[PDB]
Amino acid sequence: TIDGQPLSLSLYATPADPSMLLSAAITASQGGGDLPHAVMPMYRFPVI
Amino acid sequence: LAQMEKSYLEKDERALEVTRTVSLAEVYAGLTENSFILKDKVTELVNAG
Repeated sequence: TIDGQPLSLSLYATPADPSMLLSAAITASQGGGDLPHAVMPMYRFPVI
Repeated sequence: LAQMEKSYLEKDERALEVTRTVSLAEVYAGLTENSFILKDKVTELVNAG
């Protein structure tokens, strides 16, 4: 203008959106235990 | 306690029960060093204590 001020206004672009925070419950695997060696007792079945 | 009970049950076995009859007359008679008969040395040591 006569003072040096613009006629066509400036751009005001859209800022970045707030994101959604993400996590994860990652999982592992330990196997089952190997069954041991059986030992014959000296007592009968009700006692042992 | 369970470790000790497991080791007991894995190491306990039956037996071999033996009775052995020991007569002191046979032992004292077959001793080969100041051996003696029992029935006369008892009366020797009892009649003179």
